[PDB]
Amino acid sequence: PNFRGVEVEKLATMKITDILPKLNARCRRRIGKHGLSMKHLRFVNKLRLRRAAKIVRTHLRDMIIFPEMIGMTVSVYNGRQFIPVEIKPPMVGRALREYSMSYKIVSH
Amino acid sequence: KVDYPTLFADEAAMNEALKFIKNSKCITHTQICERLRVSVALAKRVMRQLVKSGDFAIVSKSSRMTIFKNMTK
Amino acid sequence: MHQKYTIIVVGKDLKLVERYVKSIVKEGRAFGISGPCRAPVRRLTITTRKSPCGEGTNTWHRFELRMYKRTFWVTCGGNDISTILSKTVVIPGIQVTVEVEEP
Amino acid sequence: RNLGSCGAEDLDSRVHPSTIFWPTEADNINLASGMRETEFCTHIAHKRECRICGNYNSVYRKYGLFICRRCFKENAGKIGFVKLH
Amino acid sequence: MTTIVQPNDYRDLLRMFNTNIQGKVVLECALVGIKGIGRRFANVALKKANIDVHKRAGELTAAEEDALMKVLEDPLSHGIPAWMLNRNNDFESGKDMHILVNTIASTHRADLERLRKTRCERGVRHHHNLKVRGQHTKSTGRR
Amino acid sequence: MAKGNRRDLLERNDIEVRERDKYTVHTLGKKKNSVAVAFVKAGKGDILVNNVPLALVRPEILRTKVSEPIMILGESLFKGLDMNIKVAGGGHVSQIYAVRQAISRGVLASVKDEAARSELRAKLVSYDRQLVVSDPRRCEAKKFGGRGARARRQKSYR
Amino acid sequence: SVTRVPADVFINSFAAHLKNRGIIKCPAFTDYVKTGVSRQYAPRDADWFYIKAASVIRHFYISGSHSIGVAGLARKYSSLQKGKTTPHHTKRASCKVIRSIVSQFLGQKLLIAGERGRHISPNGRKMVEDFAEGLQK
RNA sequence: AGGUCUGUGAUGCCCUCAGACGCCCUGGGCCGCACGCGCGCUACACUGGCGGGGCCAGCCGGCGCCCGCGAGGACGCGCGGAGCCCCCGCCGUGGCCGGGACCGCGGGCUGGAACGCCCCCGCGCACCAGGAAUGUCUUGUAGGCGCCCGCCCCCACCGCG
Repeated sequence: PNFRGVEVEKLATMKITDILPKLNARCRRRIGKHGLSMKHLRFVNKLRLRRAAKIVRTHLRDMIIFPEMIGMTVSVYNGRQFIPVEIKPPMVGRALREYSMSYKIVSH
Repeated sequence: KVDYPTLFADEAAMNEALKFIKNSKCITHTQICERLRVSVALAKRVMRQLVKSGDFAIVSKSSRMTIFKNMTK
Repeated sequence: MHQKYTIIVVGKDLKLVERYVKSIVKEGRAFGISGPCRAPVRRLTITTRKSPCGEGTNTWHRFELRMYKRTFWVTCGGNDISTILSKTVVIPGIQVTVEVEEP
Repeated sequence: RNLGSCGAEDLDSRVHPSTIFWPTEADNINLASGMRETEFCTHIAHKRECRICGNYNSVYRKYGLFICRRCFKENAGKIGFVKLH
Repeated sequence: MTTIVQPNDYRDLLRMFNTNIQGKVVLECALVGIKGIGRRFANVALKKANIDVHKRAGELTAAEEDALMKVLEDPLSHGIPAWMLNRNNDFESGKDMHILVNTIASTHRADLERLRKTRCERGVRHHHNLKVRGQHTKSTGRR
Repeated sequence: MAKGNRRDLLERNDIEVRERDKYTVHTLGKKKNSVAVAFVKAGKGDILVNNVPLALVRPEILRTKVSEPIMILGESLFKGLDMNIKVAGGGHVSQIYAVRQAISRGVLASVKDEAARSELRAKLVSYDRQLVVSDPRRCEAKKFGGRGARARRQKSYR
Repeated sequence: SVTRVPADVFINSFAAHLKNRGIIKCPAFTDYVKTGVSRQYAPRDADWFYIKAASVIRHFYISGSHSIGVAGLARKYSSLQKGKTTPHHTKRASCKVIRSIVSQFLGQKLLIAGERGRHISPNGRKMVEDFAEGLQK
């Protein structure tokens, strides 16, 4: 497919910052202005090490998806268990809160 | 339920819309709407045309309501 | 010599603030000071539930604090630095009536 | 861990230097000057509390009191508040 | 205006974008009958077309009907801003477009398709029919 | 925006001082939160509100309500003199009534023979008493039982 | 003077004079705006810009030597927001149009700036009075 | 034996007391929904809706210039008040321009962090005065209209005025 005009194959290797001006307001603010904390960066670096050379579990539910985090495998915490999540290009620009459900649907 | 137009065809702007009111003495937009079963805007236009002619005169004017009198008799 | 001075007075009771005034003005007739400018009253207001818990009918307390202010700034040239103390001593000091001075 | 470091592109993205807008509320100087120490209380947030009974619920910040409502009807007479009208 | 009698070409019922429109209502309000159009968009559309806005819709000649159509499939190039469009940054194109009746169904239906496979929290609630926003539901909206 | 008790108003510092000394008379009218200040002098029959003539006022419907004292009293007197009222306070109608009260008192303060003043007072009060005497009633406070002065929050017994 | 005539006649007459004299010109953005978040749809008339300008200059004349800022003009053209299943509330107008009008008037020297805001200049008073007497009869 | 040991260096008697019910950190919940009702808000339209203009309050109270449709933002100084209403016009009995719930792109603010809140375009649910039952009210009162404070990092259909 295409990602705001950018194709998937080349979407990989993209510098988050170069693709940055083609994203929504939340990511623009958080990245270009706010910045980011050390823990998130260490998470990124651990991800990079794992890619270059096991499910990398985490508590972060406010970490945005970098394009280089594609085809990655990861688990995330809801409060009681770790929830694996598979990534895809349309998944980019979004926080992991959406992809790890914190509860179950209600059936009487 | 009830449908009313907003645009005469040729002759209805004479056979009734005018020929039938000129006999009246006092008239009003909603009265002429309920009489000729046509929406009010057309009535406004026609009354403007008539005051242009001079047959009727305004006695009380206002955005909510204006009414006329038949001077021609 | 001449400095253009101001006197502030603050209080929560109307009687002392109206008694300090008479003394000070009576004392300053010679130096050229003149009466006050009674300022707008500052109304502190608090509404609180009359109960430590939610129960029964909902009844409210209505506390308030009035603060009164009188300002004589009419000393100025009529009073020099040293002579100001002459006026702040003969008056009857009251335990609660802060009076501040500033040119 | 005093010698570790990351790619610079991963270091230009750190947070805004302008410290934080989450300082604790201190009424006077007596409170503070500003291993486990690394994380004992790093969660810096407001903790304004009744200067009488030390409670974080129902504190009147109006006029700079910081007095609970239940810890207030008792001392209102001393402070100067009077119940009229 | 000042139009009493009907134009010889006055058309009593008009058909556009597979939708049918009456010829006695004013133009700017009639066009609201379509999906993807409203009052704000319409005036900004007619006006660029050098069309009058207070004329009964049925008396719209044929020449105006096209130019009005042209500025509606080609909004941006004709000048209208990018903040007056119902689709601002497409997911695939990255463009700013204005989509209409034939498209609303597809772009919406295709949106939810993307949310089920992505497994978002929002998509599932679109399935059992809850509230996607954070509205409370304990005591409201009882079928 | 204007309170009605301001020193600038009861003195009318708006007017230039040299002319200020001509307006011998002063007057007051009110209603609710509304005040009227009439500085009056000799003239040839003119009137003004906030730099506005009397006819071109906003109560196109109550213009006669403002003009009443003129018609009930006659014209020669008012033609004799001139005014320039200023008003400040809540609402439009309140201001209308304040103004008419102020006019009545000011014109009635001009005569010098108190017998004439009494006769005119009797003539005027007969038509209405509120052209001469201020209206006392005023907004009443509200209580915590409910959302109104006298009405209460609806009570459910079950 | 000017206050011895109702505003409605003066405003329209002056706006017509102004449009005839090319004193001010409608920019591009005047044809897709709604004039304030409070407003619901855009204006019907095609020459509201000139009416607004006339009203604003009359407002600058009334205040005389006193100064006005733009945001103080926006609070005299406010309205009421509706359509929110919530109690209504008041909102301020937009200030881009007002800024354009005052800047254009100042460029014509009818309007001299001060320390804060702007105030009428004697030329503007001259012109306003002249037209006022022109329409007096 | 109404409520409050969950307001307190107010407290009697029991139970917790080094894998702690002590204190601190990371996430989540208190907002979850086939369902019954209590206090409110918005509406069912012509005694009206929309567009432009004119214009007056009080508890009390902070403004200029420039960008941006707007929300908001960058600079720099101490200075300041609304809705109803009135006037001119469009609509013309149609679940229609009444009503704006629901939902889909987008732009911003708060904050360490949106699940929170604003603005723009589009979509446009019921609702035609509401059964058995029932509440409040006598002058500046009922009702209608809006404006400030409380808690509050953002947020008022709430409450005191």
